[PDB]
Amino acid sequence: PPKELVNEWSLKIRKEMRVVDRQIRDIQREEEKVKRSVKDAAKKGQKDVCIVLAKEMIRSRKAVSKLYASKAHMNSVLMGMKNQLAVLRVAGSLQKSTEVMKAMQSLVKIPEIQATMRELSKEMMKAGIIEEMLEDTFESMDDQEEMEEEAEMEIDRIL
Amino acid sequence: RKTPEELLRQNQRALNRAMRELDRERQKLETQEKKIIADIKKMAKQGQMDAVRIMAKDLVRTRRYVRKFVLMRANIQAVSLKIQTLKSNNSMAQAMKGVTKAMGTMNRQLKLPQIQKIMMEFERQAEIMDMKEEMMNDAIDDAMGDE
Repeated sequence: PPKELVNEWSLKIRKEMRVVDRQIRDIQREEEKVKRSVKDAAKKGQKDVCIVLAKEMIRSRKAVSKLYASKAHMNSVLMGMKNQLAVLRVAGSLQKSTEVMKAMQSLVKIPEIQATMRELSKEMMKAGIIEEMLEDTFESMDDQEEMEEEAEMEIDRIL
Repeated sequence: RKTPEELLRQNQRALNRAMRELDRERQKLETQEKKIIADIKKMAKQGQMDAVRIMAKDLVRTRRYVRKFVLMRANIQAVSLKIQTLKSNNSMAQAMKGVTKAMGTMNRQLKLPQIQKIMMEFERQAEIMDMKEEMMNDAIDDAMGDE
């Protein structure tokens, strides 16, 4: 059973993502600690110390970026695991679908269907010859061109 | 043993449950995506140049995975539609067999020759009746004179 272990380790993935997130937020705490030192060094009349304070700040920013990249990598591998759980479930459902198709095709197959094909074709063929012959012989009895000509004449006096 | 009808009806809502899971593991990712959007929006205020690109990459990853989630969900739908039309095919087959049996046992009582005999007898009787009428009118109308 892969389902519970996938969930089991997903419970640890963001378990460590929260460790990473706290690691991050500590860095912005230190960045806020040092930004006001940059501010004060800017105001105290000599500006060239603020460059070294900025050296500190950009190092902290790089640390933040690296930690965020690590968290993103963790998220990506987690999503891959979830995707593959979905894929395995799809494969199992497809296997069951193949099984039910086997069960249904266990009933009828081509040869009985072909027997029905030819029996229906022959029966309808004889049927059509009987019906057409009957219609022709009943119409071999009374007029066609005349007996149609007054037909619309009968309709004309109705409307 | 289990009847084949039970297997198909079980597979129906089994595939439905698979769609259900796919729905859920989809739904979690839009929440994750909205969290990423909120984070990238709040973080872009202070700039910091680079980490925005990592978050955008993660956003694109989430979109690519919801793509596949929707794709497998659609695949399950096609499988369900096939297994559903399968029993319609079976029903067509059995009804066709029944109508063929009925029509065969029906036209087994009347064939080509005996109806042809009946029909020739009809034509002969119609000949006799029409000859009765035509000459009956003929001799007595021609017996009439001056008109």
